[PDB]
Amino acid sequence: IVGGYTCGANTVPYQVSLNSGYHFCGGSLINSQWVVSAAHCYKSGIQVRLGEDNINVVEGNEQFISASKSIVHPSYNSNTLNNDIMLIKLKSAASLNSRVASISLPTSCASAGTQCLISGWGNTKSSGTSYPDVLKCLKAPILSDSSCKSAYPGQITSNMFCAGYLEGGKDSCQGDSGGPVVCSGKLQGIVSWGSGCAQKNKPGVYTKVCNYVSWIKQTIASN
Amino acid sequence: CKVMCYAQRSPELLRRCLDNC
Ligand SMILES: [Ca+2]
Repeated sequence: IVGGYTCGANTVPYQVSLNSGYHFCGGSLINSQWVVSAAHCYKSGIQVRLGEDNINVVEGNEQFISASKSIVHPSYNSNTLNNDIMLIKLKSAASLNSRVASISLPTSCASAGTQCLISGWGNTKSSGTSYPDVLKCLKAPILSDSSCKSAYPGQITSNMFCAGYLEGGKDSCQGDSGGPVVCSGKLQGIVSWGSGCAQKNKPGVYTKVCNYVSWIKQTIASN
Repeated sequence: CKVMCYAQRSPELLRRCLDNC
């Protein structure tokens, strides 16, 4: 997150970190046993880390739980990044409370102008690189279809949307992928890709979670 | 391909993607 702020400890209680000896992606808790993240963060040997703040220090409210299943979308394309979504099953259910909590799925899509909350332990610099200890936050609006399409000619499918600042200075970045985009209390987006971090006229591009609700529900029910 | 690898939000996953192109 470039141009964001320190969230505060456990103020984003559905924020997970994905860990295999180190932090490599984020994700969102959607119930006590399942996490949404990016298909492009698929790997083996994933540990889910819940109610983290400082990811380098044990501080008190962490639950470390191994993934027992990672289900990348069947129609995921690595070249286009279309259908960039993955479901992770926890080996055992998380204990849920105020500092570890699931985030609701959308019941409809959100519109252009809506403010959203994007979080993560990704890089904080737009040129050069710098990774934080504690969780970072950013308030950013959804952009019109046309402005998104006009920012990235031919790359925006119907399962993507942009959010951010056309002027630069404020964006998600490397390390934030898999992470949540929360708008009026719903998980609408997933940190996916963009052209640099915080570049003028290159806002971020997020997996449009409202198109996957039924899939998510049915995948969960059958696994 | 590689430019899109860089677009995904140097780490190993990027390097893999990079190698894979
Ligand atoms: Ca910690």
